Parts: sequence; C-alpha cells; structure tokens
Amino acid sequence: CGIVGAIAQRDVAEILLEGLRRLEYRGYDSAGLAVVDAEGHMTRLRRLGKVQMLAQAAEEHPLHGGTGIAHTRWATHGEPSEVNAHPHVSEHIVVVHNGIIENHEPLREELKARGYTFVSETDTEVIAHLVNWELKQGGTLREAVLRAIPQLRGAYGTVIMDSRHPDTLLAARSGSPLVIGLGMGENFIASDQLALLPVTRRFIFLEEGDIAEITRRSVNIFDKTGAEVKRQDIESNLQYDAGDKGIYRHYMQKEIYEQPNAIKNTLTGRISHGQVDLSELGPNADELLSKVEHIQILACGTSYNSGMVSRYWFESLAGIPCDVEIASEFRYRKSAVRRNSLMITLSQSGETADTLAGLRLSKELGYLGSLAICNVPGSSLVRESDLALMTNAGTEIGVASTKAFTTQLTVLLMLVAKLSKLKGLDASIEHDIVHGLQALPSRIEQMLSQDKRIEALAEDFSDKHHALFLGRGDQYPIALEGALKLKEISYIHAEAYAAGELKHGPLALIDADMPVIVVAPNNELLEKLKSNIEEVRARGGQLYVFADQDAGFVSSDNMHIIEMPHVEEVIAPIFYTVPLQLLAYHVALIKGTDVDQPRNLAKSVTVE
Amino acid sequence: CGIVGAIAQRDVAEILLEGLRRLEYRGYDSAGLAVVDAEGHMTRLRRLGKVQMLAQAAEEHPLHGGTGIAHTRWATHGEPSEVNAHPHVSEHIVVVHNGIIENHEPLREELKARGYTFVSETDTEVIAHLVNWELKQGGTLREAVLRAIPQLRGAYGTVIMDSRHPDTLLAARSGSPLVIGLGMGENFIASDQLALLPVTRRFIFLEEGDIAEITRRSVNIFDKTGAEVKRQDIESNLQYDAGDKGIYRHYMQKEIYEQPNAIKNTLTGRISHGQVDLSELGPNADELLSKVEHIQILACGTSYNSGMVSRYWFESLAGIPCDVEIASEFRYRKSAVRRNSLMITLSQSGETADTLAGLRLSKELGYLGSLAICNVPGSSLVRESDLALMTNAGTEIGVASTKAFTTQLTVLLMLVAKLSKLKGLDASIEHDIVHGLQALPSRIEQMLSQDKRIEALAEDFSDKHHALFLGRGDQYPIALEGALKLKEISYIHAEAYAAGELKHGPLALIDADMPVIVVAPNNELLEKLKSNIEEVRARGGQLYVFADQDAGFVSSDNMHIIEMPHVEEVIAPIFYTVPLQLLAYHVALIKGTDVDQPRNLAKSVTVE
Ligand SMILES: O=C(CO)[C@@H](O)[C@H](O)[C@H](O)COP(=O)(O)O
Ligand SMILES: O=C(CO)[C@@H](O)[C@H](O)[C@H](O)COP(=O)(O)O
Repeated sequence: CGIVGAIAQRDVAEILLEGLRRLEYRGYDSAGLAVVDAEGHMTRLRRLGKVQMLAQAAEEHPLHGGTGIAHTRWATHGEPSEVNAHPHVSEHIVVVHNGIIENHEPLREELKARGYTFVSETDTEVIAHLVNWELKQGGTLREAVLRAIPQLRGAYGTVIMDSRHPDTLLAARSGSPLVIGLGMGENFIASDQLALLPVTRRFIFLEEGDIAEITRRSVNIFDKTGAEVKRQDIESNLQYDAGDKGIYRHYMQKEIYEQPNAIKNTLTGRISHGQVDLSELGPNADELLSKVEHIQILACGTSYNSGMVSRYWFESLAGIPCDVEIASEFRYRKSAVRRNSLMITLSQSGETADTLAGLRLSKELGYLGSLAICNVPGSSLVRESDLALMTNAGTEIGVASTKAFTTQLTVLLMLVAKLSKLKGLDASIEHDIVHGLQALPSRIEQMLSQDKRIEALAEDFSDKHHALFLGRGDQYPIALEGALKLKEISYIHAEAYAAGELKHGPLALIDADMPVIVVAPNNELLEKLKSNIEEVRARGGQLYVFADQDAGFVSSDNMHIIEMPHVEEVIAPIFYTVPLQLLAYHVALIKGTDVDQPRNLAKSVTVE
Repeated sequence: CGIVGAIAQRDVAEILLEGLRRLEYRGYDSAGLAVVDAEGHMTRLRRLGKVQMLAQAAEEHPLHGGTGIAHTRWATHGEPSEVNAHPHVSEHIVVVHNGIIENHEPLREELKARGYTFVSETDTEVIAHLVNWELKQGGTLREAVLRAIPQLRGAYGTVIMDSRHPDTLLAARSGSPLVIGLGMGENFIASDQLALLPVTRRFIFLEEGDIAEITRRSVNIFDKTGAEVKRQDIESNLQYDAGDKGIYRHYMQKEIYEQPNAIKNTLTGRISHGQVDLSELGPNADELLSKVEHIQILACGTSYNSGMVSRYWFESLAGIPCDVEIASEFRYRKSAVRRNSLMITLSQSGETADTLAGLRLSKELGYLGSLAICNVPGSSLVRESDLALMTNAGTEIGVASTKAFTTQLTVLLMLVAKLSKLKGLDASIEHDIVHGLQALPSRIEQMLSQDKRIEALAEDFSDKHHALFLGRGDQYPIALEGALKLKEISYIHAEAYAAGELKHGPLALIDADMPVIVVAPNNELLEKLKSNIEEVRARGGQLYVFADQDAGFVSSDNMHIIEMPHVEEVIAPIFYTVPLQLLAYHVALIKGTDVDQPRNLAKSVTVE
C-alpha cells in the first residue's frame, strides 16, 4: 500500500493525489484522503477503484486546507470495500497505515469494552480508536501517540492527525517504511520518496522505532521513549524521471526497453581486464565467501525464477551445491542446515515479507552468512544481510518485473565468476563469463529489434485461453518466467514444464488448440529438446519456437519459428527471457488487459 | 510398448491378441501381429488405434498358424501411422522390437547402399533388413542373428521370425525386458509375463546379452558369443487376478480401492513392537545408511511428487538435508555432489529411462550408495541399486499411478524412521511414525467411504476447463499430485501452487469461473493457509476445501467444504491424496475421458 501526508500553507489535496498516483502500483483496489482546513473542518473522501476514482470525486467536491493524509491500497482480506478504505477515524482522530498490527484482536476487544464502535475490521481503525483513547485525558497528540505505540505490536507505518489541531501531524515508523520530505515552510511524509518527488528532493528517512512530530516549520523525531534523536536529511538519489513513462505507453514497456542500459549500470565498476570486481563487498567478504560449501537461495515469484537459473550456474561453473526454495515454504519448515551454507536472498524491492522472514530465520539457524541481491538501496534485506550486491536497474514500477529479473541474473553470474576464482577453478570460467557480460547489453539491444515479429505473433493468442512453455537445463527456469509473465498480465492460463516431464502425464493436455512456447538455444540439449517438441507436434500442438538461427528448425503449419541471433551460451538464459517478456506484453495488449496493474494484484508483497 | 510371441501346435492368433490386450496399457496408439502357417504362408495385419481395432480386423480375416509375433505401441515420433506399426518385414524376415537402436542412422545408410528400400523410419525395419542381409549367404536364422546383434547398439528387445522356416523364433534381450513362457509342447515370449498368464505360469527371464532360439519343443539360450548358458525357469509370483478388473469398471478405480490392502502389504514384516524393521536390507546396510549426510532423490512425474513430500519428512524428522529433482533435468546437468550423499530413486516400474540414467550417472559421480524404492521385483533400478525396498503394491495397470504413490510414501516414512534411529534422535520420532503407519490402512479405508460426496462434487467440473490446487508445507506436493491426476485423465487444465505463491502473480488467474481445490489438515499451517484461501475467495474463486472436521471452515456459495475425518499428522499427506485421486477419477467420468488409457500417453516411459 502507499501513504502520503502533507502539512503546508497551500492547499495539499492535489499534492496528496499526485502522491497516490505515484504509489498506485503498490495497491490500486481503493484509495482515500482526508484534508483539514485551518478552521478544523475536516473533509474525508474514499473511493473503491484506482486513484482516478478518488481524483474524479475530489474534482466534484474540492477539499480545501493545508493539512492532510491519503492512502491507496492492495485489499487482501475480503472483497475490497469503501467502508474499509483509509483513512479511518475516531471522531477527531484520522489515521492511515501500512503493514500489520499483529495484536489487532486483543486491542480491539479492549476498545470495544471501553465503548468504541467499530465500523470496519481494519487495523487502521484499531490505531484510530486507541489514539482517541490515549487523548481522552486531554494531552498533546504527540503525548498520546507515545503512549499508543508501545501497545501496538507488529510491522507497520502510520500517520495520524487530530482535526481539532491541524497544525501538527504524527507519524511512527515500526516495521514499515516512512520518509519525510522537507519543503520550504511545508513538510510532507510518504511511505516512499517516489510520491514526494514533484514538491521536494530533500528527505529524512525514519529508522525503526522513530516517532515524528511534523509541522509546517519543524520536524522533531523522537525514539522509542520520548527522547529526541538526530536524523540527517539528504538529497534524493532517484532519477528525475522516476515514475514518468516518458514516450512509453506502459511502465512495463519502458522497463523492458531500458534493459540494455540497466544491465550496463549493473556492470559499472564491476568488470576489469577480463575479470569480475566485487571489491565493493569489502575486506572481510573474501574470507567468508571462501568458506562457502553450499548456497541456499531464497526468493518469491520472478526473483525465485532467477535463483533457479543460477542454480545451474553455481553447480556447473563454480561446482558449489546450490538449492533454491520459495520463501513462503522455507520460512515455516524445520530445515536441515548444510555445513558452511551461504544464504542468498533475491528481491527487487528488498521488502518482500516472506523473503525477509527467511533471512531472519537463517540467522537463528546458524548459516555462514547472508548476501542480499537487491534493487533498492537501504531496504530491509539489504540492511539485515551481511553482504549486499545492488542491481542498479533503477526504479521499477511495472507490477510485473522485467529489468529486475535480468539485472538479477547479471549479478548472479558475477558472483558465480567470483566463487569460481575463490575456489581455484579453471581461469577460463571467469573469462568466459566476463566475455558474456561484456556483450550482454548489445545482445539485448539486438533482441529488442525482434519486437515487431513478436508483436505480429501475439495476434494468434487472441482467441487462446491456455499456453504451455517448455525449456530444458538452464532455459527451463526461463520457461517458468515466461509462463509467469504471460499468465500474470494477459490472464491466459500459461504453464511451464521442463520439456522432459510431458510424457509422465502433462502431454494429455495437448490438442489442436494448445499453443506451446519453447526457448531453443543452439547448445548440447538442442537434440534432446527437439525430441520433446516433436512429441508435442505429433499430438496437434501449435509450436512457437524461439530458436537460434542455426538450430535447424523447419517452419510449418503448426511450427512457428522465431529465429534468434547467436549468443554466448553463458548469457543465453538472460537473452532468451527478452522475447518472452515482449510476447507477454503484446498478448496483454491484444487481450486489452491492464499491463502495468494486472487485476487481483499490486507490486511487492510486503505483508505476508 | 508390448511384445508377444508364440510358437505352438495350435493356432496362436488369439493368444497373441490376448497378450496385446494385457500389454495395452504400455502403448495403445497402434498394434499388429504376423502369423505363419505350417506352409510358410505368412499373414500380417496392422491397425492404428487400440488393440480392439486389430482384433476386429483379425475377426474379418482370420489368421491360421502356429507361429507368430505381435506388438502394441506408444507412438512417440511423428503422428502414429499404420505404415510404422509393427511387425516390420524384409521379405521373409518379420520383426517386432522394444527400446531403441541408438545407431539407427549409420546402419540405415549402409543398408540403403546395399540395396534395401525403407518403407518406414522405424528402428524395427533396420533390424529386419539387417537380419535379411545376414541370412543372404544362406545360414540358419540363429547364425544370422548372432552376426546381427553385435552391429546393433542401444537398449532394446527384439523377436525375429523367418516365414520360410516357421519352426523357430529368435529373440535377443539387449537393454529391454524379454521373458519366455514355457508351455507343454509350445513356448511363448513377451516383454512382460503379464501377457502370458492365460496360457502359462512358468517363466524364464532372459538376462541382458541373451539370445534365445525357441521351438515348440525347445528353448536354447546363448550368450554374447555363441555359447549356451543355463537359465532357470520359475513359477510366476504375480497374482492370478493380474490384469483382470474384477468387479471394477476401471483399473485405476480398482487400484484406488486396493490402497488399504496394498499399504498393509507394504507394511508386512516391517513393523515390530512400535519400531520399524528394515533388516531385509542386510548386514552391511546400516553401516552405509549411518554415514549418510545428504539425500538426493531422483524420480519422474508422480514418483517425483512422493519424493517431494518426503523431503519435508527427511529434513524435519530425521534432520537430513534432502534434495529432490526430476530425472530428465538431473541426468544432463553437471552437478555438485554433496559429501556422503545417498541416491534414492523412486519408480513404480523400475524401468523409467531418465530415472535409470540418473542412477547410472550417480555411480560415476561418486555418491555414497544408491537405494531403490520400486514396485517391480527384478527391474533395472532394483538390480543396479546397492539397496532396494520394494513397495509390494501389486501390479499396477492404470496409466495414472494411485497405489504406487501412496505405497511409495509409506516406505519413505519407514526409511525416515530408520534414519532418525541411526542418527540417535528422539525415540518418539520413530514411535509416532510407527503409530501413523499402523493406523494408515484403516484411515485409508475410512477416506474411501467419502467417495459418494466426492462423486457428487465432480458434477460441478462438467463445464470447467481449468482448476488450481493449493497446499502448504508437506501438503504442497499433495496439491501437485492432485493437479497432475486431474489434468492427466480429465484434460482440465489443472495447476498446483504452494499457497504462498499466488500474490506474486498467479492470483491474476482467479475469476468467478476458476475452481480452486485445497487440502487443509488441522496443523500449524492451517491459519496461514486460511489466509490464502480468503485471498482467492475475495477475487471470486470457487473453493473446494478438503478440510479436517475441526478446521472451522464455514461453508457458503463459493466455499464447498468436504469434511475429513481426523488423521495422524505424520500420515496426513498420504490420507489427503486419496480424495484427490477420487475427484480426478469422478471428473474424468463426467468428462467421458478414457480414465485408464488417457490420450497422448501410455504407462511407463522406458525410452527417453
Ligand atoms: O514481479 C513479479 C511477477 O512478475 C513477482 O513474482 C515478484 O518477483 C515477487 O513478488 C518478488 O518480489 P521482490 O522480492 O522481487 O520485490
Ligand atoms: O503415473 C504417473 C502419472 O500419474 C507418471 O507421472 C509416473 O509416475 C512416471 O511416469 C514415473 O513412472 P515410474 O518411474 O514410477 O515407473
């Protein structure tokens, strides 16, 4: 979800709306804002649907005033409803929050029994009634919030307002991000600096436990207790472009086309003279990485798929045992820890709840250390890991990851090179990987010029409701990732298989209507994969084969061959992802689906 | 595929047909037979389709004579065609074969260049033209076959006939099973004794390299060279019932209902006084199993799914690191071998080509040892493993495994108990597992009495083309197995997910038409799973929850709760499989699909 707050001299409603538009990719099931004018007349508006529903409403009933808070949300529990939309109130108290109040249930009973009525089942109302109760003796809002916060347990961020005293906002960071934007004679707050770029580039990042008292002219941050702490303001490092689509129709589209440049940025400072350079990790990292006998990778969704590709690399190239597991399963099992095991999390956001819970469990279980591969500076996974290797792909706004996945593989391959060197293996392994990486942005630039043939193919998917994706070896998780892209944004029921598994049952699914998408680099598995493709064609499947130009496939009625330029084997999985990203994009366009904000979802699963 | 041969005084055509009916589950894309009368007039008949197509043809054109061979086949390459149906000929030579002639291609060119014409691309014709060439100087058929066999490389079984001399059949076992049935004044051969039960129970199992010269009155087996070897005939140990359906409409149905009795048979001799007893493994097995620090399980399809369940058991109960991998991916990767690693294959048939290739690779890679868990005495995996633990489930004929899967889990759980004892862990782990196992046939008998409610539910799937299955923890591979059953035999596009993965993309698939099947034991993951189910319901999914009676689910419009009796947690995955087997069965009935012989498949993938 996304939180924006604002305390200014000028009206803030437009600012709060522009803030929600920018955080929309985090939840687009509902949104609301509440604005108090200097006279304390508070106007609250809440709508079901995308932020535009709220903006439209606001245009009919405009909201005057300098103080306000706003929210946009991914509704998990129950069908989304306007009754549950934020902000929530308790008379004069008004509240928005992100994250979770773990002890929702006892606090609720206790407030009920003190005489409160609950209009919703949200945690937000719990926080509202509680602060109302804390104020009932008559102190300052800050005083009540200091009393209130210790009674709340869980991982959450909240902004709180007393409409009787529109001069001050209170915010409390306790598990979920909050950041204050510093203006001139006005201040703002948000769950992500991205929402505040249009009015300020100067930010104070609250640390866990911080409570902030914010007026037009002052920012006072206090610790756990009531003691003031010092927090440095800094200049934004995000791009000025941020959540602008530029010439692109979709964020996803932009992010697919940005991949050559994002990859270059992932590589900056990290390749030198035919070798990989990960000295940014510092003068104790080699000692650690040198002791690694086993790698455990933990991730969700597309970040799990890149870990699955790298497993083939780590075992075959660095000779290191590597397991990859989805984090929602790992975090609850009673696992057997390998000797000398490195925990690697992959996460674009660095905030995914299950991945984060895996990392926290791993400390307790005695792994050797942990390495974060992350796209977000200063996210939870980065600060709680022993080591971090940032992807440098830039902000990613498309709910479906494209550039995050391919820059993750780039970094994995670097770490494969580094480990192969620390183990004293053939120097050629590192050389060949570095040759790969060095060609990679140009190879991707070159694959993107196949976009028009893929766009033409996508029209065939117009009447389709199913698809199968097939790959073998290190291309098998590339099939997984293409099937996930396709089903997530076009809603075709796409399913991936390692090609060797069909004759054990799934081949029953093939009839004359089933399209089957395959990635076919010209490598030692080509003949084995060709056999699989023939098994599919023999039962009437419609084949779409992205194959190397010299693979020798013969095009026909049910065999559509999209010829691919040559590529270094070591980077072949990254290259073959690109056509599947384009195909998913184009099919979604044909289907008329919301490519950037697919239904039932939002980006980054930060609450379990 | 399935091979039958016969050399008798009486007509053999009916016998050869009855033989193919019994081997049909091995391939039902085409079949053929060739029969020579005492005058050497040879009649060959071949039909596309199930064996009944051939039998019907035979009823129109009956085939007299005492000598013949027959085949039924799973067509892999190309659309099945009558031109490719076996037997194949080269004038007077007639041949059927199973397996693969790896050097098909050079032998073919060489025969072409000697003047042969090829009517098909089958390996069978290669063998036929080659034996024709070997006879062209004029020796005995046996002589030519001894010259021919060394020129063939690969894993295959073949029976060969010269219609000019109907007095003798030649067969050669070189990688694929052959067995001779001994009659009285007549002999038979088949690729599996199951085909010969109706005329004999006395068998000679050929060993690899064996060449057999078979007449009405004699069986001479020769080794690699021309030297005679001794092979003992034995009495069949299969059940008299074998490939009879009895009162059951389908083999699959029978095999589902047999599970309590099959499980009892898996347990016989192996539980004693609250402890597991695996002393059948012998007086060097404990030494081995005692050194195990890591377990690698290799299997395909449903046998991979049982390995995935046991991974949760091995790590959480015996504290042993366990990886599970599909064998088609394992056999071609350059893997990193763990120290002290036990290779475990799971296979009903004991002959699955990829699983077998994994086991063979593991010898070469230096694992500690290998353990086969198999349903077939004397199959390849059993004889090439260091240790074997048979499931004792009895012959399984349904192309889709039911009893094989559940008896595999039973044996896995026993081995978990044994390892937990060898490691000196809490004695209660073994006790609780043995309490589980001891209740298990009755718990299964009790689940089978829920069949009528499941049959009623299945009618809802009549208009459905998709389904999702959800599970967490050790029930997650139970969802995988239920989705595989459903898609294999009903052709609904069923897909399994660990419940925690939906919000990372797959939840986009949920609309008002999607049925979602969930297994919900009353265990520590119930509340976490309930959250997932609510996420699905909130977007309009149709929930089918097989839940413990005390799980507290509330039934409604899109929430169908099938209440399950209580069960011991340790056996909960085995118990919750049963309702998904029944549901798949009943949905297939509603859809009017061939439950026992699903399209595009056959049972056991014995050629890659
Ligand atoms: O982007 C997608 C789908 O295309 C998601 O599957 C994620 O990859 C995921 O939810 C993990 O998120 P991060 O941990 O990478 O932030
Ligand atoms: O029965 C099924 C499908 O329900 C197959 O997926 C197999 O389990 C498989 O082909 C492995 O065969 P076996 O190795 O167990 O003989």
